Amino acid sequence: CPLMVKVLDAVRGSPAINVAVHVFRKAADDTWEPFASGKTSESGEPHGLTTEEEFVEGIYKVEIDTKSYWKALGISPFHEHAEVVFTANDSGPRRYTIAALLSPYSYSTTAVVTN
Amino acid sequence: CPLMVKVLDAVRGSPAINVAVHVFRKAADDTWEPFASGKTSESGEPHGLTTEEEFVEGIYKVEIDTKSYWKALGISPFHEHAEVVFTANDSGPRRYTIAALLSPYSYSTTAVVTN
Amino acid sequence: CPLMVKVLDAVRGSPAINVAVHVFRKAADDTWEPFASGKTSESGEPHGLTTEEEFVEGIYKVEIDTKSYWKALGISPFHEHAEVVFTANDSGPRRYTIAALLSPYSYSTTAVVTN
Amino acid sequence: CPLMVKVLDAVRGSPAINVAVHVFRKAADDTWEPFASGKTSESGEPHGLTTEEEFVEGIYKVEIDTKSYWKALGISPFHEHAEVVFTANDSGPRRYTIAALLSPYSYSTTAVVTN
Ligand SMILES: O=C(O)c1ccc2nc(-c3cc(Cl)cc(Cl)c3)oc2c1
Ligand SMILES: O=C(O)c1ccc2nc(-c3cc(Cl)cc(Cl)c3)oc2c1
Repeated sequence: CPLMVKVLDAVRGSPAINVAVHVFRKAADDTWEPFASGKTSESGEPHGLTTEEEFVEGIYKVEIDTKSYWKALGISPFHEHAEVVFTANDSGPRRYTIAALLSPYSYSTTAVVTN
Repeated sequence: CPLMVKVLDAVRGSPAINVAVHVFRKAADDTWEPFASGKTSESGEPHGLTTEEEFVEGIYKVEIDTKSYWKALGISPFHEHAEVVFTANDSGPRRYTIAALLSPYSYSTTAVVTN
Repeated sequence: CPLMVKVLDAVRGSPAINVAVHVFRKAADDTWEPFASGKTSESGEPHGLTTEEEFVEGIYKVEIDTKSYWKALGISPFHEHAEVVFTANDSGPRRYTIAALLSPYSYSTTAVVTN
Repeated sequence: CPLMVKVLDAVRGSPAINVAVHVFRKAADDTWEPFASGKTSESGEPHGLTTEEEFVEGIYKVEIDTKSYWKALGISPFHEHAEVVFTANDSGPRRYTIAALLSPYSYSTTAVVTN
């Protein structure tokens, strides 16, 4: 998978399961077009978001529906969602993992980009 | 100030200075309307974003221009910006401090809500 | 204050109040000597840890008692404490702000060094 | 592996490779006894730290030699190392992953505890 998303829960100390993940790509007219989506599994990942042929250079947005996740756990959250906006750049072979660590009033995100 | 933003640089160990901060508020037609903007000072904060009378209930987005910040420092970062989307003043007026900690391939955000 | 500590709670969206902070300084015999201690106030900071004259060059450890904090809130957390070990004043006197953001199964720490 | 350590680099956007990881267990006399150690691989993990028979309940310390890692990259770091101190508790089957995300002036750590 050229693009992987991993969601972790800082309160329970576990992968964040059943979280909706939406991916968008910026079109030529500067609007967000739905690209891929899924629900995280027991591993905190929504497996199989895209393919190497589809995941071309461009500007992408990964939206994680954190509010629904915290509401399901009964914890009052601050954010409506967590969004990660980045440019995908070909510079030799690349694999992107967008990882997010969630708390009710905070989130962290990092990118792990490997050859 | 009912809405404060503090931006920190995890590489240099300093406030992130001269960073552009843009705030939007969601309109009834579900579009994002410009609400306020500023530039961080030597303390990593843009002083005087809004007022008590203007900062009404709503869904707000704070966009911190991290890409321009890292580029000005000679680093090609991963993210286009650090975003923070939240509902404000839904249980009465509060003071919100949005803090962001920046690295070239990661960022964290947290909210401190007082009153 | 040459050494400031700010503790934030990522679950409640507030400063972490009544948290014990212990500071040690490494002695010539490679053992940790007690240096200062305090309790965070309503702003999440223990006011007046040390002075310019006492805060000499050395290797310091700031231990934040996160386990007692979470237990007092009814949470059984993962960590015993949040630690921060650093060399201070090696390139002349500086002001250090050690910030920690806490969750039951995670914590982050950052330093802001000024002067 | 009942105990796994994963180290990520927030500056390069990759696993932190060739990082020394030291694990200690608190003995009955309240001193830190070396338990296991290794160097992170290309995946950011020092594979095979312990076994299920050896990894009993107790207080453990995971020390990550961050300073040597940043010095090898030529970046001035703040911390002498990153330390994670926690209690291992049997409450049905458990597998512990200690993850750390590194920056020169900041580190984050989380625990992912699975059945
Ligand atoms: O020194 C102050 O006044 C001050 C204020 C707000 C602050 N927010 C942080 C913070 C944010 C994140 Cl997302 C992660 C971590 Cl470790 C720290 O540090 C602050 C310090
Ligand atoms: O054990 C694994 O496979 C695995 C993978 C990706 C991971 N990303 C993290 C992580 C992310 C953020 Cl944004 C902050 C922190 Cl403290 C940690 O931990 C991971 C563990």
